[PDB]
Amino acid sequence: QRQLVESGGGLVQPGGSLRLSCAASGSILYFNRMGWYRQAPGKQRELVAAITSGDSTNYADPVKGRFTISRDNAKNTVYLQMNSLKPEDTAVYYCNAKEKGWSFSLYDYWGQGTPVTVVKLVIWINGDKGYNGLAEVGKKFEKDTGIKVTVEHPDKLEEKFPQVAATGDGPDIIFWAHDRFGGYAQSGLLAEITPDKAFQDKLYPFTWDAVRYNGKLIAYPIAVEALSLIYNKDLLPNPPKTWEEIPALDKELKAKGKSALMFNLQEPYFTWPLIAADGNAGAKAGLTFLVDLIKNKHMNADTDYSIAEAAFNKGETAMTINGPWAWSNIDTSKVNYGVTVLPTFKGQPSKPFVGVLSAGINAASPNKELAKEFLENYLLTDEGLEAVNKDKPLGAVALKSYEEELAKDPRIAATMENAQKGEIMPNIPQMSAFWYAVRTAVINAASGRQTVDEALKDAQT
Ligand SMILES: OC[C@H]1O[C@H](O[C@H]2[C@H](O)[C@@H](O)[C@@H](O)O[C@@H]2CO)[C@H](O)[C@@H](O)[C@@H]1O
Repeated sequence: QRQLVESGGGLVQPGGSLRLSCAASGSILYFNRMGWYRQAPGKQRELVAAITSGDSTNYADPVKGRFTISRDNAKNTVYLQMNSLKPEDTAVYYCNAKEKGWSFSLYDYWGQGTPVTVVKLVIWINGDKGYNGLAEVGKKFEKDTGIKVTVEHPDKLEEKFPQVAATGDGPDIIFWAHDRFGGYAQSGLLAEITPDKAFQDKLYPFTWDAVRYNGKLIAYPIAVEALSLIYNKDLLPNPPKTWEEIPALDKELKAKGKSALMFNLQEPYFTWPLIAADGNAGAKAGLTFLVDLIKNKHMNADTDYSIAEAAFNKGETAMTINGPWAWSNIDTSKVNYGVTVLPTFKGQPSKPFVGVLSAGINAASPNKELAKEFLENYLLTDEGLEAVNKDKPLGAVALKSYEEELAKDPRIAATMENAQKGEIMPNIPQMSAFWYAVRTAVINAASGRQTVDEALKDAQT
């Protein structure tokens, strides 16, 4: 009898290629039509290509321009050269042949089927982090498996993820501080994390608590993040221990064509430590001081991450407020820098919010088990976290094995100092609305629109 046998089905990276081949146990000359049909999980049969005895070739609009149906009557084989592959292609590919009998009737013949998988691992992490290093981990993953690991860093990913991941595909794995994850968990945008005891035991038990919402693990903890006072040792050997002595220092420095302190005033995460130093009466005190700095022309009105960073690295400002991630760019520059305790306000310390960098798996992802493999066996390893850390520092890693190395770093000590003086952010769904309320409040008071008393009024509502 006549039997069709398909081959060439495997795993590939989008943009890659695959040659399917279907050999018959009889001459193709006898066939009228030969063609390729595909079936994806839970869907109807979809013709992709066909070739008639008359040498005419037809294709479906999705594959048109990308796929070519070929035939070799010597080898008694029909081919499907699939170029520039996409995730929509992923399906079981079947070979079909039609034969007119001697009489009026015809015969349809089918094959076993050949599986084609187009898989890409996509990761969303912020641009201020070590995406290049995260890619080096992803490159080792592809060597040991065959899956592509692209690393993306889009603007406003914290508020682009819940919109795109809900409707569209978005990323497989999302990287952000633990505070944003409760809102994703409530909305149903994250898969429940199920790590075995042995993996679980590799990380500090306090770190796991930050990535827990209603008794379910919603992410993998990576590292603890806290803002510190970054200062130029040459321009300022004995930096301010108090916030209230910065105006004096600024007067001194402005005479020599230099600023005292430049940091991101737009993002409320950077201004919150000063606001929360005393506490309400504490928020009113802390903000009024911040307002007086802009009013006394000590700080610029629209001071953002880029002009603050650049100014410090250039050697224009004596101080800056930033996280572990910012250190590598300073090292690149020729600035003898120091990382230390944040200045105190009204005697009491400035309480910076503490973030736990965490990796979560998107609920609407087909690569949930592949991402778990990447996160556990490749990223959350000594070797894996090292790679990320040499690009842009992670801070105080969640890995137990890294304690000695963390403790040997003076900047980590300063980070941990500030983290103890601060507090970990609750993961709750209301954090988004809270942060927005503070973001507006600080900008309005900074520019000169709303009063300090009226800012806390609108923010408490
Ligand atoms: O600015 C408010 C913003 O702050 C925090 O985001 C930090 C993030 O945690 C850090 O890793 C760093 O990259 O900067 C961000 C602020 O610029 C909160 O995690 C976030 O929810 C909040 O929107």
